[PDB]
Amino acid sequence: DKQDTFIAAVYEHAAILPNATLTPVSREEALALMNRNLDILEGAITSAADQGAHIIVTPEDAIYGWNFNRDSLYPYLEDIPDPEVNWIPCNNRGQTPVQERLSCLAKNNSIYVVANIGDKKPCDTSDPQCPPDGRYQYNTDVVFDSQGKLVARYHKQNLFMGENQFNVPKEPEIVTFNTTFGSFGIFTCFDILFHDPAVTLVKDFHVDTIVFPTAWMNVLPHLSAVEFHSAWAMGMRVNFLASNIHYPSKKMTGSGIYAPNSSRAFHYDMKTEEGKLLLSQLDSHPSHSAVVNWTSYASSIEALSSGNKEFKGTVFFDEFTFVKLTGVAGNYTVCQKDLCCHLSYKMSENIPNEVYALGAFDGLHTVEGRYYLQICTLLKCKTTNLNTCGDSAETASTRFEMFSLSGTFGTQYVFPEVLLSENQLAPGEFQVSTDGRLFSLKPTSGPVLTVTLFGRLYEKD
Ligand SMILES: *[C@@H]1O[C@H](CO)[C@@H](O[C@@H]2O[C@H](CO)[C@@H](O)[C@H](O)[C@H]2NC(C)=O)[C@H](O)[C@H]1NC(C)=O
Ligand SMILES: *[C@@H]1O[C@H](CO)[C@@H](O)[C@H](O)[C@H]1NC(C)=O
Ligand SMILES: *[C@@H]1O[C@H](CO)[C@@H](O)[C@H](O)[C@H]1NC(C)=O
Ligand SMILES: *[C@@H]1O[C@H](CO)[C@@H](O)[C@H](O)[C@H]1NC(C)=O
Ligand SMILES: *[C@H]1O[C@H](CO)[C@@H](O)[C@H](O)[C@H]1NC(C)=O
Repeated sequence: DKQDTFIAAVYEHAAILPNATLTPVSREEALALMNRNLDILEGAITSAADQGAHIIVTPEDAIYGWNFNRDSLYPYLEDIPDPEVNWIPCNNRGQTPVQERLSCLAKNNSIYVVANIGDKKPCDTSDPQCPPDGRYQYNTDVVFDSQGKLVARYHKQNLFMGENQFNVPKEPEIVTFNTTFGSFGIFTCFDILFHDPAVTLVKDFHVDTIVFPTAWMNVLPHLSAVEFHSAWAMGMRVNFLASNIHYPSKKMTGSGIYAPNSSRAFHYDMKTEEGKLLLSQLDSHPSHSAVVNWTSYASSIEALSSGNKEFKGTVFFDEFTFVKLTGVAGNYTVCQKDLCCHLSYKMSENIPNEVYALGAFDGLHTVEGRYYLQICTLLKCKTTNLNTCGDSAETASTRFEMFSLSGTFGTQYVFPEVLLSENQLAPGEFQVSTDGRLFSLKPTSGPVLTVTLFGRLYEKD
């Protein structure tokens, strides 16, 4: 009974956290908490369904929060079976009340629900990987169809540092589920930065859409949630439904609905403590650019400047090679090892006290994650001191008339980011060519913070 379009929802949830204790709570108390969160999510699910939604994603850790060790978490966990068990928790019919409730919300509102809860998998002592305390504990995405049937279960593969209360699956779980409105894949938060499963789902299973529960700490200039999540969508050419936690206190905010060509809806709010429901109609099999050769253009030309005054700047603990942008227009090129970044630009006007720089990085990131990068970035320097180029910067005043950025990337996996002052996306104000140029389509609707090509060489990790 296939459909050409569908309405997506994502909910940015202000989580109710458990009270702290020095000793593990009872299963009855842990449920109490989870139900209070569930009461809220029910609000979002009811509303979204009442607005035509076919699926809704809720965030990671949205039901019990993120402050845990292995034991304090345990009473919140449930044993979550393989969808292949072929089971509708609402109907049948106890020891899995969270799953029952989720299944009922999906059924009573006739809507796919996607949530993050915790799975426990008690293991045998024969299993050499079995933890001393007798069980695996996984961070677990679950999906329920509009019948309430469990159709997907993904265990998070790439844990962030601090997630000591969870285990890493022995093997990467490549999890999909199909619908009348397309083929979906799923992964969680920090997974987006790695090859398994996120890349494989797209490259090898050809999913139309990704659902993506998350709790994401915003790190400028390149990893604000909305900024990076939408760029991934665009780079991998998929619909992308990012449901983030709302917790400004920890720089967590940035949910949205992204299509290959543009953001469709986004929310970023650091000023209040209320959550947010987003909606947008999408195409089941979404329209996208044909395959991009990212090095094609940048390798066909000679350097746009030389005798450069280059310098080192620290962008998120990585040492880039920069060059100041002097004119109100200009063309520059900057290299580092195998990467050459080419920028042509023209500003709307020169804001006197705002410096921009074009930067190149080719190397291994190591802080709070070990992964290999290649990056071209135009960015606004925090201050007029060039030692601050690469440091986090909230706001700007310099609009741009045009830009065109490209690099000699040795990866086919590059993600085009653009971010405007006050952490605003620039939907449909740019596009990517077949040969790897990221170029403006018009004058920017606001001041620019960065325009970046975020490359990623998964093998060199
Ligand atoms: C619906 O999704 C299923 C996955 O359940 C798709 O089947 C996979 O297709 C990929 C890519 O063609 C194959 O490499 C896999 O072998 C298939 N599944 C598995 C589990 O390995 C199916 O193509 C989708 N339905 C369509 C296109 O109508
Ligand atoms: C949901 O559906 C079940 C089906 O039996 C119904 O009995 C229950 O009262 C409903 N609960 C909610 C929260 O809608
Ligand atoms: C991209 O273009 C370059 C020439 O600029 C070529 O050598 C390279 O093989 C191309 N890559 C692909 C995947 O077509
Ligand atoms: C470089 O920029 C100048 C203006 O600064 C422009 O006229 C020229 O055509 C550009 N060359 C390119 C993009 O190769
Ligand atoms: C935690 O929960 C109890 C009720 O279960 C509430 O009355 C109390 O105020 C809360 N504790 C703190 C420190 O806020």
